[PDB]
Amino acid sequence: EVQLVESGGGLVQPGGSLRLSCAASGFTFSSSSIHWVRQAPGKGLEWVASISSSSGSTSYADSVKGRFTISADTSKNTAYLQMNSLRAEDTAVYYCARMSVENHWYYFYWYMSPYAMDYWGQGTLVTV
Amino acid sequence: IQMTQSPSSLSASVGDRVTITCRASQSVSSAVAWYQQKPGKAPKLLIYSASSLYSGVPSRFSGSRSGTDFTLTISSLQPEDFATYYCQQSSSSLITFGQGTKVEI
Amino acid sequence: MNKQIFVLYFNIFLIFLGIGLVIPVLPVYLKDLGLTGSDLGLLVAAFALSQMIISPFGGTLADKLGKKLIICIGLILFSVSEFMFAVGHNFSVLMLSRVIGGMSAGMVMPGVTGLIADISPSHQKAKNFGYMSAIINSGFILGPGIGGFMAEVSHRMPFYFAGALGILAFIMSIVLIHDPKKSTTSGFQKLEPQLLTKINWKVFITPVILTLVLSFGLSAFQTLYSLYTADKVNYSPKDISIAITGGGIFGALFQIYFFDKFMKYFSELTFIAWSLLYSVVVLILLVFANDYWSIMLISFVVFIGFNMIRPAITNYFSNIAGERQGFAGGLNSTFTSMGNFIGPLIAGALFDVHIEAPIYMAIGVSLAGVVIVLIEKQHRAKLKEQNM
Repeated sequence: EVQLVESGGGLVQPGGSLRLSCAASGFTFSSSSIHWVRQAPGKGLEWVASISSSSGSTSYADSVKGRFTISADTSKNTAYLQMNSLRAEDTAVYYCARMSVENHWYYFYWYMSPYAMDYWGQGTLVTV
Repeated sequence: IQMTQSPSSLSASVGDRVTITCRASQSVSSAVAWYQQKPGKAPKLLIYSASSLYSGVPSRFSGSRSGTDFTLTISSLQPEDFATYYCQQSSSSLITFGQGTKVEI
Repeated sequence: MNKQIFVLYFNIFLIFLGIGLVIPVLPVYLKDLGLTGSDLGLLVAAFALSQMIISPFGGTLADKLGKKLIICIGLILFSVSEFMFAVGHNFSVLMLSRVIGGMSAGMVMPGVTGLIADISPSHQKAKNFGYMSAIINSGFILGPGIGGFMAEVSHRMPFYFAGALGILAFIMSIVLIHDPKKSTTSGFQKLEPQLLTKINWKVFITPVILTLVLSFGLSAFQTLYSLYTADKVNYSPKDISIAITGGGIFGALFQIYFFDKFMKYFSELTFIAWSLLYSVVVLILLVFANDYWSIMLISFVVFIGFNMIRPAITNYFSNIAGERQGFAGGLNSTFTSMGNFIGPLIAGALFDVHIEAPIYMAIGVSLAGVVIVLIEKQHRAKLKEQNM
């Protein structure tokens, strides 16, 4: 079994900046993509960010596009997400999850494994 | 991509069949997954691909695909099953989650 | 564009250049070893047959046992096969070297496709397939030209050059590419049969037959042209190289300009039918050529006819399937290999019966393709008028 450890969060003045970290443990980082999601207090989930280490592609949700940033250091297998602007709506519990991204060869063609968040690290909390 | 899950809330007793519907305004192929979230715990995956079956989930949780409709079925409702379910779309780069369905006992 | 992608494309370009090296040298091997048409039909089709046979197992090995190692082994085998083709002086040795070269091709190509699928982002599943066809066609065209231009010095220079290029590619692969060492602790048990169980085969019949006809015609044309011109007009290999290279260059430069403009006026199916009609009209004229420059320019006006067909079939595959870029690419590659087999074998077997018989066979195949397109016209009309 594997598990991702998540660190960060706390009291934040609106419009400030913060760095949240998700450190991997025991699973492949190159063959996986790290995804950050949020949960508002008493509300539903919504996927926030996405990064793939091998391909290098990054993507962000349309609700929050281009404001925050994401990065992944393969040297020690960690993922960083940076908030540059905060508001009262942004308060939530953030989770870090992984989806495998690797091809498998059926005879005469490759196919991609499906998108499914296997392991979820314990979420941190951010206020204001 | 807009995604709608029904019903918003649903009350059922022990051992009763529970059916949850999830519909997308646009085609998403069969990349719809189903998650279960406990109160105050990290969401745990239930079904990865449409009509598939993850490892460790009891067989009583099943998925079905019919055009736009994605249906989650539970034959028996053990009291341990009280949680909030979600349908997730991951066909494209953007990812969307359903509203949720907190089940009453 | 990093060095990884350049090396990955070079690994495909060299391998698909290795197919066309034999053809321009046939003005010698037909008389030096006393071989007939069927001998060449087997000798050239051996590469395609071996590649088609070994592609499944090569891909399986690349998946299970890593990708860099499989690519490196394939490059080593390709270099060894080219060198053994060069050194040998018997039909059996050349046959075995062609088989080994086909094995190396069919064990490298899946590895490179998988490595590109790994490196390339998820949203570029269509553009990468376009690069696949572009590089494959460029190699298939520039094969005979380089082969003949090197055959002028000696009978064995082109294959030494191919082996040296293979060694250089292997060195670059060792020094440059890299794949991860770790693996997933627990995967999924799906084994992916779902796509094969969710396919309408009737909607895929027309593109398959179209691409098979295109591949058969294009592969058989070179084999037929070399022998026909070496007999009737007794070209030197230099002339064959000039003809093939000029025709390919003209076709490429006209395709990169006029295809989209033609598409804004014509549908893909009707344009494919018109291109087949133009090709068969030109092949009818090919029979009556009795001089130098007429049969020289015949190839120039022929290659455009198929360079206006190949991208059309590629776009047809991309559009008619949907989100399944991988399956469309797999079908296109498999049937291109099957065509590259079925072409030269027939074009060599029919050469012994008569000098012009394979021209008739190519004409008949083009007519079959165009009438198949015309038959599908009724189906598309029925689909169109039943919904609006």
